[PDB]
Amino acid sequence: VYLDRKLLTLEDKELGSGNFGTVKKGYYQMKKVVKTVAVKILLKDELLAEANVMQQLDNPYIVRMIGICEAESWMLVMEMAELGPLNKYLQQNRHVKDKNIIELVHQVSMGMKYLEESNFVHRDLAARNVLLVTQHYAKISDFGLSKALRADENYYKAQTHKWPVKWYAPECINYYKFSSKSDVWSFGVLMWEAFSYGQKPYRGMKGSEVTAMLEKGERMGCPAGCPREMYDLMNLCWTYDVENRPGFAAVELRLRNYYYDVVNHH
Ligand SMILES: Cc1nn2cc1CN(C)CCOCCNC(=O)c1cn(C)c3ccc(cc13)Nc1nccc-2n1
Repeated sequence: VYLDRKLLTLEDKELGSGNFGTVKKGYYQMKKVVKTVAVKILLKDELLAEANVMQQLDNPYIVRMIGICEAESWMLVMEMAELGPLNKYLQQNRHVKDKNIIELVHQVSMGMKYLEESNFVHRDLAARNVLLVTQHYAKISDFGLSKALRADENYYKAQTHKWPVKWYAPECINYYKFSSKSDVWSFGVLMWEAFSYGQKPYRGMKGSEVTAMLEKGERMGCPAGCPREMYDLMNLCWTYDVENRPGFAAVELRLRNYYYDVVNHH
């Protein structure tokens, strides 16, 4: 959990930045090998809560935390996913095949099926928060808004609203209620982003105009080259009523079966 700063070597140039601070590449000295790491460098309570969520998770499709370090700044040290965010990768590699996109979004659904089984809500599931280990291996990152659900409740109730509204289900916006089914809605938006090679969803629209569009029963169109089966799955994730929206066990199964059909056709 608490890492030794003497064993961490940070690179000078950052990989990326945000309002939180920076993400830098580093190296952590192990009992024998060196481990390449991604380090989120800073607020403190939020980073510690994010670290506490990551320490409880154990799944091949979720970013693994090595530990935290309290040195010049507070640091969250994670296993490195070298290829970076999925949205940026697809913007820069617009000839990635449709079968490969299905493979990656199916990996995300497996990580989310595990989070749902673990009763954690992600609350920020978007293509910018998926990282690539390789072109054929995605991991979910960014547990800063994540919550462990109480034993007696199926949702987390936020007290007041900095929210990624274009990824949020109607019950999040209207009742401040976040469940695994709310993450399924975000997963539908993530699928649209991935099949659109990292394009932003609801292009040119304000959050209130997105709410108005969804309330009229309107949904984003089918991205170019996206198979009908995958657009149908996106629309099922965007089921307005939480009760009738599928959970990640059903979503992952649909994706798994379609992925095997495409692997067979190829
Ligand atoms: C919370 C968290 N973890 N993290 C990143 C975040 C932060 N998220 C993504 C939200 C903010 O994104 C904007 C900042 N941009 C980048 O992080 C990255 C940019 N390039 C080119 C990368 C290459 C590898 C990589 C990360 C990045 N690798 C990695 N591997 C493991 C974890 C990690 N990044």
